[PDB]
Amino acid sequence: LLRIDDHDFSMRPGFGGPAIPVGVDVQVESLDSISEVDMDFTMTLYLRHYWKDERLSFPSTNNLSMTFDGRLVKKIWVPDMFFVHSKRSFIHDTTTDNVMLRVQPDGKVLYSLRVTVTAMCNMDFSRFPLDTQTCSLEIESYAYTEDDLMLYWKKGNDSLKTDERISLSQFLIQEFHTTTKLAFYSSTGWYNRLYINFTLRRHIFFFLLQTYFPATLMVMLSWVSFWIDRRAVPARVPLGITTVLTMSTIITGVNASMPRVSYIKAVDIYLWVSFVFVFLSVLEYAAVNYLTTVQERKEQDTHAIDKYSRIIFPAAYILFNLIYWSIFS
Amino acid sequence: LLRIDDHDFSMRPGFGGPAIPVGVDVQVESLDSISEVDMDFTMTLYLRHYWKDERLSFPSTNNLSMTFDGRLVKKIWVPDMFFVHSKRSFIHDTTTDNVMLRVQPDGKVLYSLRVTVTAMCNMDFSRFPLDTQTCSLEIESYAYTEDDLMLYWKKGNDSLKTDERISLSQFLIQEFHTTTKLAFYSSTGWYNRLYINFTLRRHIFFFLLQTYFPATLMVMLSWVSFWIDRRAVPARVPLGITTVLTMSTIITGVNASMPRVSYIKAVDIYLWVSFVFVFLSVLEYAAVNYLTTVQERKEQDTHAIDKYSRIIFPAAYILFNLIYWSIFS
Amino acid sequence: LLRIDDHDFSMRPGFGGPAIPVGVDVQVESLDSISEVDMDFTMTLYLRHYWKDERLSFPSTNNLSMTFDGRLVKKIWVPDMFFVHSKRSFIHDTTTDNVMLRVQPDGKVLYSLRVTVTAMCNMDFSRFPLDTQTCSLEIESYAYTEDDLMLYWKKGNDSLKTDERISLSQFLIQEFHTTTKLAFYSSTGWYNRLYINFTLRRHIFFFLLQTYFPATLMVMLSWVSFWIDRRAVPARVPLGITTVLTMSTIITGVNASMPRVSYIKAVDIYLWVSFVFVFLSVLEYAAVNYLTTVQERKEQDTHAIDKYSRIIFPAAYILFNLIYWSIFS
Amino acid sequence: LLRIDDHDFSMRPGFGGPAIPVGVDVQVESLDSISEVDMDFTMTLYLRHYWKDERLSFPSTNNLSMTFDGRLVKKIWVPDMFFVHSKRSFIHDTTTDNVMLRVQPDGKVLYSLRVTVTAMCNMDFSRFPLDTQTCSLEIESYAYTEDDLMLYWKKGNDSLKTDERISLSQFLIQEFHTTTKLAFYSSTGWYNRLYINFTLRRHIFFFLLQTYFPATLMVMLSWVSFWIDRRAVPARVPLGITTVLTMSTIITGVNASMPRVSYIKAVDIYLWVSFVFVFLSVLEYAAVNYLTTVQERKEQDTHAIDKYSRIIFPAAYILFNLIYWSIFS
Amino acid sequence: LLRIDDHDFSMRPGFGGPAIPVGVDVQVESLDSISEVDMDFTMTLYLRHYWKDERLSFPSTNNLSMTFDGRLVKKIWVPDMFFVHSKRSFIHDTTTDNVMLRVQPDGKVLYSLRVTVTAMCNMDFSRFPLDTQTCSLEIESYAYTEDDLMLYWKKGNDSLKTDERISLSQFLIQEFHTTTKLAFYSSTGWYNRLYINFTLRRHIFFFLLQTYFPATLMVMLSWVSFWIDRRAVPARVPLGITTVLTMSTIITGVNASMPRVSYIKAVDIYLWVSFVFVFLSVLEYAAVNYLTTVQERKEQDTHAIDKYSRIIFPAAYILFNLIYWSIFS
Ligand SMILES: CCCCCCCCCC
Ligand SMILES: CCCCCCCCCC
Ligand SMILES: CCCCCCCCCC
Ligand SMILES: CCCCCCCCCC
Ligand SMILES: CCCCCCCCCC
Ligand SMILES: CCCCCCCC
Ligand SMILES: CCCCCCCC
Ligand SMILES: CCCCCCCC
Ligand SMILES: CCCCCCCC
Ligand SMILES: CCCCCCCC
Ligand SMILES: CCCCCCCC
Ligand SMILES: CCCCCCCC
Ligand SMILES: CCCCCCCC
Ligand SMILES: CCCCCCCC
Ligand SMILES: CCCCCCCC
Ligand SMILES: NC[C@@H](O)CC(=O)O
Ligand SMILES: NC[C@@H](O)CC(=O)O
Ligand SMILES: NC[C@@H](O)CC(=O)O
Ligand SMILES: NC[C@@H](O)CC(=O)O
Ligand SMILES: NC[C@@H](O)CC(=O)O
Ligand SMILES: CCCCCC
Ligand SMILES: CCCCCC
Ligand SMILES: CCCCCC
Ligand SMILES: CCCCCC
Ligand SMILES: CCCCCC
Ligand SMILES: CCCCCC
Ligand SMILES: CCCCCC
Ligand SMILES: CCCCCC
Ligand SMILES: CCCCCC
Ligand SMILES: CCCCCC
Ligand SMILES: [Cl-]
Ligand SMILES: [Cl-]
Repeated sequence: LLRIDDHDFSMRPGFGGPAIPVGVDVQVESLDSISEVDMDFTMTLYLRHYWKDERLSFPSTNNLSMTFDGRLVKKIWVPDMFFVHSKRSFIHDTTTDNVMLRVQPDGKVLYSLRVTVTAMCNMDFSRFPLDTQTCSLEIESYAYTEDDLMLYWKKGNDSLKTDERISLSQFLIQEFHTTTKLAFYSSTGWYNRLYINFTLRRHIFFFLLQTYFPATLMVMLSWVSFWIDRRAVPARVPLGITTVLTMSTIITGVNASMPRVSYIKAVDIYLWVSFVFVFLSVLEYAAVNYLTTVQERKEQDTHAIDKYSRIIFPAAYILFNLIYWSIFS
Repeated sequence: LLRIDDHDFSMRPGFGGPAIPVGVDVQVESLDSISEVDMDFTMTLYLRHYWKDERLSFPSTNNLSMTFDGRLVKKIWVPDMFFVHSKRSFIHDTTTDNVMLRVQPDGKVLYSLRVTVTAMCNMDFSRFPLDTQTCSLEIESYAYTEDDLMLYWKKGNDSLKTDERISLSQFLIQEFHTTTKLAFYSSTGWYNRLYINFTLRRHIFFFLLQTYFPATLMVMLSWVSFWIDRRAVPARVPLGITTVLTMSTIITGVNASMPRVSYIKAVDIYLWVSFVFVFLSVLEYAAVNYLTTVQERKEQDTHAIDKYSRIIFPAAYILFNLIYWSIFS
Repeated sequence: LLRIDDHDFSMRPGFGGPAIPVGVDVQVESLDSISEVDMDFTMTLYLRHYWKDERLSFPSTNNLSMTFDGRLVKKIWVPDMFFVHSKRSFIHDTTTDNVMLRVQPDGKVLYSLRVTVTAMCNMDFSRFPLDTQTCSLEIESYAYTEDDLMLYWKKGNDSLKTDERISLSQFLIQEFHTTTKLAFYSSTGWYNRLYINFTLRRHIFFFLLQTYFPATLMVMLSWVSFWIDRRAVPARVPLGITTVLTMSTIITGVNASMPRVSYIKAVDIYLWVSFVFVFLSVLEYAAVNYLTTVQERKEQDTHAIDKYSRIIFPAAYILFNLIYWSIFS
Repeated sequence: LLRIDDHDFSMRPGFGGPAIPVGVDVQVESLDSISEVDMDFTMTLYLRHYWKDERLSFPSTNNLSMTFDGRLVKKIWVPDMFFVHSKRSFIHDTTTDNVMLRVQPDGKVLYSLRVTVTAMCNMDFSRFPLDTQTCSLEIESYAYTEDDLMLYWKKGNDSLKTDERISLSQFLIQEFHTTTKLAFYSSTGWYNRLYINFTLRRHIFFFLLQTYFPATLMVMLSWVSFWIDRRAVPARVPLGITTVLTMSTIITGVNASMPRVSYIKAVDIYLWVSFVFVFLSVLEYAAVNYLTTVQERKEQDTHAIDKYSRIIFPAAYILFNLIYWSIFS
Repeated sequence: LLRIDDHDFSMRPGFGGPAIPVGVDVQVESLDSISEVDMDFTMTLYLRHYWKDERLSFPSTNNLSMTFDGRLVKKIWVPDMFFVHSKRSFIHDTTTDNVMLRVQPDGKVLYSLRVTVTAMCNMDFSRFPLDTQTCSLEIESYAYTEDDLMLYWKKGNDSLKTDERISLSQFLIQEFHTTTKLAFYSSTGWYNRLYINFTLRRHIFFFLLQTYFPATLMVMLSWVSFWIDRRAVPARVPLGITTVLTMSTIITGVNASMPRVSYIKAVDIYLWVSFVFVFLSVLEYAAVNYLTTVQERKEQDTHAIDKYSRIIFPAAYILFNLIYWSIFS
């Protein structure tokens, strides 16, 4: 039906003349995973192309579109899109190549394929884990400059659809939209580039329950010492030491999961402030013990330091929490 | 025998006319693995197709079906099924492609292949680990709409068989069955979709023995303090502190295995209630020590608080367990 | 030499007539790994096929066998064996495909290839780690029923050889042998199936030294308490608590390595019995302390409980060990 | 257009005569990851080739360059570059091969491709983590010696461009530049080799906060003992022991992450010196207890050892830190 | 130039007559990694072949060798070497297949390729980590017996070269050399086999510092108890218990890294002897406490046991170390 043997498909339509326009639209099937250690995400989508080539015209009386097997895609000419700044990708091939080709009697062509991509995304963790991130996926032609191929969104802002099933267990997904920009390479020229943009927001419940509550409970345990007879030395000393030693484990367990950045995160501040709060309660009792021994040496109830600590330590911690949650909201 | 050189197999049977019907049936060989962190499962199965094409007719006197090598599959026309919402898949190829082709003298065709698939499954962990999940595998044609191809289960509900060897170490598998539904894509049209459905139920014995028993034993250890002379301060203080510090480790060891969901699970409730039960026994003795020191200061047996705690703490824990196992059964 | 252009190799020898017999023999090169979490093993072997096809006859005066390059395998007809219930496999291809083809002047053919397979194996862990497992590898034709192809072991029981280098660090390997059985699929018919069977036995030394000895040592540490003055409360209390808290870690470290089965293993019994032995020694001293305080209240040496515990606890543990190693031998 | 059927492209241009010159230039897209355990890095780049072949001449009036599909690359002759000392690499192929071919009417050719490489890099950890590393990527022709192919940087030092987005979370990247050298293989001859060089510098903030601070805090905790009444034996003994036991965990947690080198690293020195500082404070109190018991035996305030330790231990640690940070800056 | 269309390259040179000799030589580029858990190593090398075939003769006046593209390798005949007892391998293919072909006017051929291999190696850990291992890589023809192909090292012992960059962070590499042996398969015949042999020696510094020193320090901590007043029960009891409990962690941390062998390693002996040394110091004080209580009961300084332990325990440990390092050197 299609006159495939007649023509040299190594050359584009309009070869030697003005640029060929090619339109694009997209449907996202899933957003698959995200990594902070590697700074990347994975996405699966359907991608579609539109153009006209009169070498693929055929006669009919119905003026309708026809579908063809799919093994003809490797005989005709086809555009050459690639994903910019991507780590890896593939096209699906079970039970056969997931490819579709439809042609109109005047030579208009529709071409579609299903693909999975993993792409680069630079992340900022200064407000972690109360953070927000923004991402994009880039599309461009490899071989043809804007003097030979013209690339655009087919229907404007309506060119992007999203599956209603899309979900991530740790993030809220929002603000899908599309943009365009021109790009330059020194050795080869100017190119059109298409963008798909979106925003992510992290859920905090896991981190409350797994980090912020136990640190608070250790701080509250250290306060119990102020309520115990100053004469019970082998009770008051280990009570403080054990809380110091636990707070160290919590600090280690948090930071072992993240990338080794060169700046402080919002969770680090909270944990290290709680550490100094616990550390100071040990020096307090050391002072009380020394001053009591001096009194014994002079001579040979509740001490004022205990009496004041019972008020001062909790008030200070409450002030710190008010400030912190005013800053990070 | 088969006139393969005579015809253009880029076009379907009945091209330009009414839709071709294609029937399907399936046998599941194994259900291979399941992930909560990734929310997916893996399955291996045999998949079969049935249709008629008169371009593949041949003469004989016996009216019987014949089997052909398998290298002819890439010369003739073949339907184009794909698995919807799937992460990855392949066809087996040792010692050769695991493919079968049988043809009748009137052009009826039987086509079979062996495949492994990994597929998406959304999971709810609010009753974990006493939870039940339901899953499905989706089948659809990539290129042809319901105006060109008609897809149906060959024998109705009898179209699905299951291997007697199928098993999972952590789940009971039940309720295999098949359904159909129509699907719409904005840019390309209407399609028939086939479903395979099943249900999973988790075994709880591992979690009893590995989580619920040790937390109970820590709670029962904290009660021993009420039976010890109030004068033995360096004994009664560490006995409580060490149980608090162990309960924290159990809490951490559980949640380090699961996805970071934004809601509380049924096991979290039990562990955090046990934590507060243990935490309170430390404040109890702090109160007894303070009140004894006040009595000493005034002046200068078993305390009522101990006497009452010996009854109140165990009764409250038993009430809590009755309620909990009434709710989660 | 071979008349390859003359014939249609899409059709088997004797197409349209009685079944073709095909003989098989095997040499195992290595048994590569085993997984309890995944319930599978990996094997590498050489696999050989024997049949006659008169379309491959050629003239000679010597009546001897000749070897051919190997690129002819994709032109002639070849049998279609696959491994049943397998997870994955491949054929080796460095520096070229590891394939061999030899032909006799009357058309007798010998065909060989090297392959690696990973296969399913259901395992029972009720006597773990003193357990024994049995495994098998299954071989069958994909497309041809017993009416068209007949599959058998070439030399009877002599058809299976094993490399003298085969070894596993954790198991003793024994009892290699071969069997045959007929198989039925509802939609497609009856098939011949060949089996390779073997047995595995686990070495226990690692588990003695890494699990059973330290649990025993914790139990023996708990007994030291009975030998210490009942007046040293802050010594006798932590001595018991610390052993409870260590035994919990041993229990956790064992079960974190295995699949989450729904039944008790032989190592679980030992560890949980040792746990209760240690748990009881804490209640013992609690009783002694309470009864001493009652005597003080009445009034205002070694206690009989200590005196009896010094005999009763070790005797009971020794009785338990005699029974256990009588049952699991 | 191009006379591809006319010529034998198994032979290079100028076959049997002087060497063909081939020029190269490069743009780096990303530096992807680095491993100390494996001693390697990963890089993604665009690579370009320039040469003339008169068998690819064609007539035109415009004297301009033309772009061709890309399926012609496997028909014509093309240079054979490989990456020396590399572990693995691939060329990107979605949605098609990422390859470009441009030709001028006189037969000048431009050839480009996108690739990812993982390459060997020998590392020195004697000043870890205050260390600096230098790396390079090597390029060479596989089959042709300098008598048949001549390989050079196209534009001198201007032949290397770098993407402005390039970043690593743990390193500062600096000093990109290019060099050339001749290489010899005994069996096959002399070859031209091109180099791409760069330098890396590690950020230290993570290691301060995660290793050096907690070790210092343990040392400062051990000093508190000198301020406590020498009569409180069950307080002063555990205070020292627990710090020894914590310092061991820090030492283990650091070295579990790195390769098992045969020499001491700069972080090892700090940690083991802090260990001996803590170890000595236990022997100190042992001495005080023994000497006090001797005084009791003779007979039957603050001891001079405590009085002097309160000054000597901190001064010594401060001297050690001054020296250390003078050496490692 | 080469008459490729004239001949049947499915047949070897001298087909039907005496065996063809094929010579080999090798250059090792890198030794990439080693695993004790899997018992294997990985190697990358260049491999070369030499033979004569008069079907590849061509006329010239210069009598020199010529290089050809590399796409002709799949048209001519080529030998069929494979690596015996190997787990996996591949040939490098970026930017093209890393293959070289050179031919002389009389039909002498040189063939080269670059490859990476992973190979089996049986290891003995009875003297671990002071152990020495020996390894080899095996080379053989798949399809042709010694009656049809003759395989030998081209230049004798000079056939093996090694890159000066080769290094491993944990081993000293020594004693590279080559051997030959004949091999028999029951079903198929006799074959020539080539060997590459080498030796490895482990560096011990990591294990000194990470295992042997801390165990010694725990033993020395247990001795401090003998220097403390026998009346300080809550000090002397935990001092011993905590060292027992730490030594258990060291024992576990070592053996969690290695394969689960059925025999004792040299490091196990040291650690378990140190364990009993620490265990005995607890029974010592238990005895002293009991005997003191008996003296109190009779009645109603330093004990001889302490006095003797202060000499006996260290002397015994020093004797043990002398013997151990005399045996394992
Ligand atoms: C880490 C040094 C701690 C010193 C404590 C001094 C207390 C003095 C009380 C007057
Ligand atoms: C965490 C603060 C604990 C305060 C305990 C107060 C006890 C008062 C007893 C009357
Ligand atoms: C967990 C509850 C423990 C109760 C101990 C009671 C001892 C009574 C001795 C007569
Ligand atoms: C590890 C041996 C410790 C010995 C301490 C001796 C102290 C003597 C004080 C005079
Ligand atoms: C594990 C049993 C320990 C028994 C200690 C007995 C000491 C007796 C001293 C005479
Ligand atoms: C102690 C944790 C407090 C968490 C407050 C969160 C406010 C949104
Ligand atoms: C940008 C630094 C914020 C630090 C705030 C500290 C709140 C107590
Ligand atoms: C302490 C755990 C109790 C578990 C009860 C389970 C009831 C089915
Ligand atoms: C849906 C919340 C259930 C909480 C029940 C608490 C049982 C003590
Ligand atoms: C305490 C462990 C005893 C192990 C006995 C094993 C008997 C074969
Ligand atoms: C099948 C259960 C065996 C339990 C034996 C217990 C031995 C003390
Ligand atoms: C206690 C850590 C001190 C770190 C000093 C770093 C100086 C650049
Ligand atoms: C090259 C060894 C440096 C050691 C310096 C020690 C500083 C206290
Ligand atoms: C305490 C460890 C001693 C190590 C001695 C090593 C002798 C080569
Ligand atoms: C082969 C056993 C060696 C054991 C030596 C023990 C040294 C104290
Ligand atoms: N469109 C991408 C190309 O320009 C990359 C390159 O070859 O420089
Ligand atoms: N049947 C799936 C296709 O419609 C996907 C698409 O190209 O939109
Ligand atoms: N021999 C295996 C086949 O029968 C599988 C199937 O297609 O049912
Ligand atoms: N240019 C690399 C080649 O020389 C490798 C080899 O075959 O020796
Ligand atoms: N040279 C290896 C072959 O003999 C393997 C086999 O087919 O037996
Ligand atoms: C940005 C610095 C914050 C530090 C608070 C301790
Ligand atoms: C004390 C916690 C209050 C924080 C409110 C955001
Ligand atoms: C759904 C909330 C339950 C919380 C019980 C503490
Ligand atoms: C106290 C446990 C009983 C729960 C019964 C389901
Ligand atoms: C099979 C049950 C055994 C349980 C022993 C405690
Ligand atoms: C007490 C251990 C003896 C067990 C013998 C099998
Ligand atoms: C290079 C040796 C340094 C050791 C310092 C303790
Ligand atoms: C005591 C820390 C000072 C180090 C300055 C580099
Ligand atoms: C080979 C046995 C050695 C055991 C030493 C305790
Ligand atoms: C006490 C350690 C000496 C060992 C010498 C090899
Ligand atoms: Cl005490
Ligand atoms: Cl204590």
